[PDB]
Amino acid sequence: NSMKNIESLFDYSAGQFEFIDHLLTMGVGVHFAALIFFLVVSQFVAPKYRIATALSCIVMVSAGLILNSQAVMWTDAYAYVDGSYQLQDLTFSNGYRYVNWMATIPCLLLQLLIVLNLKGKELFSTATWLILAAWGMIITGYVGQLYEVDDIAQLMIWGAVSTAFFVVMNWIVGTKIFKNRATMLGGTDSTITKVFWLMMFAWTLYPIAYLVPAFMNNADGVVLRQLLFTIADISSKVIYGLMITYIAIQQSAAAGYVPAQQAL
Ligand SMILES: CCCCCCCC/C=C\CCCCCCCC(=O)OC[C@H](O)CO
Ligand SMILES: *C\C=C(C)/C=C/C=C(C)/C=C/C1=C(C)CCCC1(C)C
Ligand SMILES: CCCCCCCC/C=C\CCCCCCCC(=O)O
Ligand SMILES: CCCCCCCC/C=C\CCCCCCCC(=O)O
Ligand SMILES: CCCCCCCC/C=C\CCCCCCCC(=O)O
Ligand SMILES: [Cl-]
Ligand SMILES: [Cl-]
Repeated sequence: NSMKNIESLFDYSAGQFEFIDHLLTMGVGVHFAALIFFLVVSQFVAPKYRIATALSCIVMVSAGLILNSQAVMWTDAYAYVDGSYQLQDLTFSNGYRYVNWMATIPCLLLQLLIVLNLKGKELFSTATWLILAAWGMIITGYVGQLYEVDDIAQLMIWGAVSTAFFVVMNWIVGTKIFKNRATMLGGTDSTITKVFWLMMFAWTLYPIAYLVPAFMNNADGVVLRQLLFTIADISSKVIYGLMITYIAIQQSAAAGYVPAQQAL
């Protein structure tokens, strides 16, 4: 799929190449640093909500491994020749980001439903529909970006089908949050509403990066998309995880879990 993405179309100045490489490496570092944080604070989370913080560890490592894979594919595919980085081997594509989403998006969705205090029948059915919608969004998007060079019209059609799933997923997420925030302890009924708007903002950056080929088909666009991915990843995975943990700890403390009370 490397020859299908716009990355394969351009030579890169040293500055452009090193910046992209440094974004990807910086990203590996932020995720594995947060992995340790989530690992260590899980002992301060009541059993009720401990899976939520554990799911963040899974998200961090999954995202960190992909970003680490990308950084090495990026340096494997290009060589500095005659004053610019030129494609040598067909080994880089964003398609692996989409495979990190198939597995990480369910994890991110499930930790939200856990701290909303859903359980039993409703948790199982709500997650199934959220995961089906999210996989439909991702799959249709993955097919679309296969055409970001050869057929932009087709990228837009698949993007619109993907956006329909996205809208429906957000309608479910939003409805559940607003119908269940009253059950939330420790005043986290107020915090959960900020998480909803963080998700809305951070998750909507991905379709924007998706569209870069249509409005900035050049080497600066490749840099820009990677920049947006980096901001979207840190906000949708790292910051979102920090807030889910804070909600887990706070509710734990309000529920009589002493380590949480000790920690907070
Ligand atoms: C592909 C082109 C078609 C694009 C179509 C754009 C439609 C925009 C509308 C909603 C977007 C989804 C945003 C969902 C916002 C939260 C919804 C919500 O919270 O629902 C409240 C509930 O009804 C009470 O509790
Ligand atoms: C790493 C975590 C998350 C939640 C990544 C989320 C990505 C999306 C919601 C992507 C959405 C897309 C849409 C709405 C339409 C264009 C294709 C995309 C897959 C980029
Ligand atoms: C075909 C796609 C189907 C997707 C179904 C998978 C979704 C399952 C949802 C919730 C599983 C329950 C996870 C356990 C909750 C934590 C238990 C605990 O806190 O002790
Ligand atoms: C790896 C498990 C993936 C699960 C697949 C089932 C998810 C159902 C979600 C929506 C299906 C959308 C079907 C689009 C197929 C056309 C794309 C193509 O031609 O390859
Ligand atoms: C990711 C969000 C999806 C956005 C869907 C956009 C809806 C369609 C908008 C206008 C379609 C115009 C198609 C013109 C492309 C002609 C092909 C070409 O010459 O490049
Ligand atoms: Cl978490
Ligand atoms: Cl993409």
